Amino acid sequence: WGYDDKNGPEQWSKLYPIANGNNQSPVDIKTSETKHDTSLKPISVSYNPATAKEIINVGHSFHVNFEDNDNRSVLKGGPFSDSYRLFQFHFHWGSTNEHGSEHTVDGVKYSAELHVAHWNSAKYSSLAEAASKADGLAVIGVLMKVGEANPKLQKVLDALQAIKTKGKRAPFTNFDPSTLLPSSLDFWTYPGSLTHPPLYESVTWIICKESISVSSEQLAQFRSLLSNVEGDNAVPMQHNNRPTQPLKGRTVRASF
Ligand SMILES: [Zn+2]
Repeated sequence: WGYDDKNGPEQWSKLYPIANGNNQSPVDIKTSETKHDTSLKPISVSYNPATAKEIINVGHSFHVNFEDNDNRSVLKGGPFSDSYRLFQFHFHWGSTNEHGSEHTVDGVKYSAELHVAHWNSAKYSSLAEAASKADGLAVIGVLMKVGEANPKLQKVLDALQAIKTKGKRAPFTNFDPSTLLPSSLDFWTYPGSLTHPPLYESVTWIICKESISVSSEQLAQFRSLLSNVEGDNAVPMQHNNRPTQPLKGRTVRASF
């Protein structure tokens, strides 16, 4: 599978039938249809920079992984009763500044999106077990609006030159991803899924109301990563965002 015309999102249903499920992500958040909930508590994140471990080029994107053997880095509050353990963060982008984000707000598309993923360590023993459970994963999504350069993305961007081609990986340590989140943590939440195969409907999404910035040049750095293996003709990672999917009766709740 991929994001190309032949094996792209529109064709994923052939190999992964759940792509046409009733809890698929991303979605378009229509603010006039969101339901306020006083039951929702503020989001609380506490990450230990010592848990940062490695950065990897996976062909269609790049991931920054964290050690998840204990609860040194966790997410709590919001619609959760259990604490979720941080395990990875990555981004999605488009071919030009005009698109790139996965989620949209009132039909508006942004240039990129940051995803910070966690798994339920209170109920499960590992990521593999939790990934298929309805309450197994929690992902924070932050919309990235093109504008001024974001200095907080510096360490991440400077690391790409060491993992330019598919399969390359390198140590990525002493980093706290909470520094990438917006100043305000007001959010929207809804029951969804992984945005790429296997597309499991096991994700409770936390979408931030406030966006963070990114410059046109920083976006160019994401797009310059290569999807081919070392030695082959270079093929830039042009885009990796999935189109929004039908809400199918789900309700998006707002913490504000
Ligand atoms: Zn993602």
